Formats: sequence, C-alpha cells, structure tokens
Amino acid sequence: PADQPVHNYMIKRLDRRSLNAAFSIAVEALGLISGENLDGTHISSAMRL
Amino acid sequence: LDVDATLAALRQEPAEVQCAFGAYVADARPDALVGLMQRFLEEWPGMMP
Amino acid sequence: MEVDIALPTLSPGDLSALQRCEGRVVFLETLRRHATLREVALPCGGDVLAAMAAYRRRFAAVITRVTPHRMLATPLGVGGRGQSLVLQNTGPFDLTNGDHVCLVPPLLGDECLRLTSANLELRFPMTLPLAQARELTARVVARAAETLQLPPPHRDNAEAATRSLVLNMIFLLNEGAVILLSLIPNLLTLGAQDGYANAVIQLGSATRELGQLVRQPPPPLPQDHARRFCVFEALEAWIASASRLGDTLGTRPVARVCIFDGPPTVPPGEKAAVVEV
Amino acid sequence: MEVDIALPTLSPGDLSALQRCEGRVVFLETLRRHATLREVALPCGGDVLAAMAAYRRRFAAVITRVTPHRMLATPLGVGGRGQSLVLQNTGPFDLTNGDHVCLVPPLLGDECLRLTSANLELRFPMTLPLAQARELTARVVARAAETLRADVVFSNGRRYQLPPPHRDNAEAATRSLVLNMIFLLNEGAVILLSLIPNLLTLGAQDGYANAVIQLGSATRELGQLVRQPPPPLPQDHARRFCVFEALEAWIASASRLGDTLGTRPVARVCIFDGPPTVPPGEKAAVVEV
Repeated sequence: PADQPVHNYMIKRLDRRSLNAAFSIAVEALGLISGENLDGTHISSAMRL
Repeated sequence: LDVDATLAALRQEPAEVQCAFGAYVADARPDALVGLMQRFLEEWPGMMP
Repeated sequence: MEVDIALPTLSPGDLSALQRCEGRVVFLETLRRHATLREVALPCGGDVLAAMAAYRRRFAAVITRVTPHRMLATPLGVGGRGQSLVLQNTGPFDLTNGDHVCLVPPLLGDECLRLTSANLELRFPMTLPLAQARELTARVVARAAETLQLPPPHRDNAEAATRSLVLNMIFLLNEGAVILLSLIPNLLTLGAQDGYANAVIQLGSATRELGQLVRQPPPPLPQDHARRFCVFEALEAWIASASRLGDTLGTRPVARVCIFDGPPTVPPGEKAAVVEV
Repeated sequence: MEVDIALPTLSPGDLSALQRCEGRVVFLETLRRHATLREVALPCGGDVLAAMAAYRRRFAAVITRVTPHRMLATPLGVGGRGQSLVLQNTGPFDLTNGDHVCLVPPLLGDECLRLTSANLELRFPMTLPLAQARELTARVVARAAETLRADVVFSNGRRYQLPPPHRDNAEAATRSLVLNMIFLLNEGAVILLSLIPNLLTLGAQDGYANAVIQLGSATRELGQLVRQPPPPLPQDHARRFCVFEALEAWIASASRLGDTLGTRPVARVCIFDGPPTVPPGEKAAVVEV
C-alpha cells in the first residue's frame, strides 16, 4: 500500500531550580565601617580598614 | 506459617469438587468392624467419579 | 441530511475532552434536522442485553465536528450505501481490512463520558468485527438462558431474548426435519471414514452423544409423499432462518471497512475510514 | 475509483479467448490501483464452501475492456450515486428486469477459463436472482441428502434439468457444504428437544398449537417451560455434557453459516432501452445497491 506524509507536534516543558548561597556578617565588628560608635581617634580607623 | 491471606485468595472463585475420596473423614457408629468393611466397599466406587 | 446537535454551555474542561470524540457514534430517536444534547443520553452501565435490544429500535449517527456551540452528525443509514466516512475504533479488538463492523454496547462499564455542566453522561458503544460480535451475542444469550469481566442479568427482559431464541428453534422442527434426523448414525458412520467429514463434526457437538444412546425406526411416510418431497423445503426453511438468526438476537452489520493508503490493520483508539452498507 | 490489472504475455489467440469475458466479476484483495492476474485466481476444482466464505473477506470487481497490456476492473462495494455498469449473466436460467442479483460460486457443473499459457486457472461466480438463489442451493443439498441414504426448476417458462450429479470430475465439490448444512439443523433439533423434552408428546393438533400460540404472546411460558436439566458430572469425567455450552456453540456456528451464504442483494438490474429479458450469456445493464 502507498503512504501519506506524516507530521507531528511536540511540547517540551520548562523546569525551575534555584541555587542559592548565603554569607554571614559579624556582630562585634559592626561599627568600624560605620560611625555609630566610630570614634575620632586614630585606632578606630585602622580597625575599620 | 502465614496462610490466612492466601487461603482467602482462593475462595473467591467457586470450585467444584471432582474426587472426594481422600479429602473426607467420617465417624462410624459402633457397628462390628468386620461388617464395616463390607458396608464401605460398596460405596468406594461411589466416591471416585 | 446532517443532524445538528446543539450544545448547552459547558465548563472549559470537559469541552476539550468532548472534542476528542470525533468518531464515536450516538443513537438519536427522531431524525429531525435539529436536536439537543440532552436528548441522546444513555444511563450508566448495566443490562447489556436490554441495551442491545434498545439498539435496533433506534438508528445510529456518527459525528464529524464539534464547535464550541454545535455538533455536526451523520444519519448513518437511511438513504446512503456508499457514503464514505470515518469513525474511531473504540473496541478492544483490531479490525483488519474488508471485514464488516457491528455496534455492541460497552463492557464492564467505566467507559462513559461525563459532562459536569450538563449533568449528563454518554455511553458511546464499541465497534467489533462481525465475526466476534456474533460470538459475543451467542455467549450473552446462552448465559441469559441459564436463569430460566461478566455482568449479571436482570431476568426482566432476559425472558424476551430466550423467547426470541426458542421461537426460531421451534419453527425449525418440520416433517422433513425428522427425516434428516433419521440419518444421524448414517452420518456418523461417514464421519469416521474421512478426515474432513470428521472435522466438520465438532467434539462437544451434542449429537455425537446421541448416535450412541438412541436407536430410531425408519420414519413413517408422509401424507401423500408421492406428490411432494419434504426434505427440500425443510432445508430451504433452514437456510432462510439461519440467514437472519443472529440479526434477530444481536445487531445487523452496519459498515465494511476499506482503506486505500494507510496500513491495513488499524489499532484501537485510531480513526479509520469506512464505507457503509 | 478504478483498478487495473497487470497481465503477463499469454499468447496470441488465448488473449482473444479471454476477450470473451467482459462482464464476469472477479474478486480482488485490496483496492490498490495496480494488481496482477497471478493474484486473482482459484483452482477450478475447489470446495464451494471455502471459496464462498472467502467471498466475504474480499471485494467484488467487474471486468471492463481488456487490452493486450492490461485489463480494467471496477469494484462494487464502495460506490457513489450508483453508477451503472454492464454485467454478463452466466447463471443457468435467465433473469428478469426488476430484481436483485446475488453472487454464488459455480455450484453446478463448473466452468473455468483454463489458461494453459500462463499456467493458472480462473473461476468466475454465477449470477442468480435472489428468489431462485435461495432455492438452488437447497435443491442441490436436498438431492445430495437423498443420495446419502425432482431435478427441475422453472423460471420464465423453461423447465430446467439440473445436470446429473458426479458427472464432473469433482463429485466431492459440494460434500463439505451438504455435511455442514445438514449437521447444524440436526444439532438445532436435538438441542430443542433436549431443553424441552415433553414437546413432541403434546396434542398433535391442539396441545402443540396451544404451546406455540401462547409462546408468541406474553410471559406465561408455563413458568419454566424449559425443564431444569440434571446437573452434570464432576466435569473431568469422560461423559460430561453441559447443554448450555452446546447451545452457545450452536448459536455461533449457525449465525456464521447463515452469514457466509450470500442471500444479500449486491446489484439490481435496471435495463433501459433494450430487450425486456436477458438470456444466459448476453450482457446486461445493472445498477449497484
């Protein structure tokens, strides 16, 4: 028997996955960068660096 | 020694017995054993279709 | 003529499933041009015998297109005998080329399209090859005759089927039937001289168990046997009655399948072309 | 929708011999636009029942013009508007205008177009009006029955002779048919009497008539008129016999034998502007059904 030309339609679905990192921050060392308790002396800026 | 389940699994379809010669036991009245064999040998072909 | 089945409003869910019913057949009652879905609606599974009985009183119609609103159809046979069309094989078997098809009610239930909006259901019957629909009808009728993958009968209309059977079986007994019955041993003695003849007589033939139990004298000569010969009209009655026996119990063949290009065998759940007879 | 047929080089003269067969129907296999003569062929000594069963597993087709290269055929089943087509009658008796013709294997003394050149044989089926087709088979089977332990048919004047049996080299051509036809009737009678034993002992003019007349009416049925048969053996015995299994088998076999017996109008003569009746061998005009 003869034949017909055959078509087709496909549907591929997306996927979701979220990779996440987390980095902590210090507590004691919170002023040096800051100026709430930063002080006009010279050692505070050194510790700040 | 767990047969309770399997034993339930076979009693769903009904089964027709074909031979009942060695699956049945009965008590006999006190009837003078020598005659009991005579009484039983007339029914033995009757229990083996 | 093309029946216009109108549809009420539907939830967007079941309309999409109904859209996939492009080749199944329905059963109207009146052949007006316009009709509503609520009309053609068969209850849930049960009474394969009563349902089979209710397929010869109504006529069939296959559908071709489902718009969101209306529903085209096709009155199957009222005036067409070459009207080509297509219908999806919804039976458990396959249907090769050339063999006729027949409508048989569904099996086991659980094959029913349920519409939530309309609160109705439809039971599209399966399509089997004639050669097996006959055998299924035979099986169902034989089982019905015992209450004087199997659903139990109701005894309500099983008696009607047994009546339809015993009528045709009684009217087969005629005065030449006894003559033909007289030669049962004269036929058995032939069935043991040739192989083919032996194969024509089955094993559970219920008559081989007669030719060993009963002897019968030569039959009495008919009233005025010299003028007419009885065996011939006996055989003619038999031919005519057996030609339309299964029809009286099951269902007539409705179309023969023919394909030009696609492969011959078509698997289930696949749409296949057909001409109707 | 037309179909041709490839044709091998037969010979001179023999092609002209085939050229006398322009209405005879041949059974194809599948409606492909190219077939070959080697495929449409049957041994012209063959069992009538087997070929008759095979007539349903195939498609009919009518030979139109034939040329040294090929031969054209037209199918019958699939149709549109019912185009007419010439059809050469080949039955034993003529057929009148205004009936429905049927197709039956060469039940009587066979005719087969033997082609010695291409080493094959052709077997064309007869064309009978429905009424006489319902009768001729029964006639032959009944004559065979009388033989196992008169030959006249009438159709538009002529009394036909029904050529004597076994004259052909194939006396056993119809043996399978008569066997399978007699046996099933015997079976049906035996089963009826087995379910209803007291049937024949009723009033030969009233009791039996009372039973049959109140059977067509409603539910009475003497309650369970069919008596309860005695229960069977332990179903491994060498004598077990469940009557209902035999009933089922008989329903099946009888329905099959009924279905594969033609008795279905395939075509209908609608002659126009021609003699009123066509004799055997003269072509005619027919419309499909």
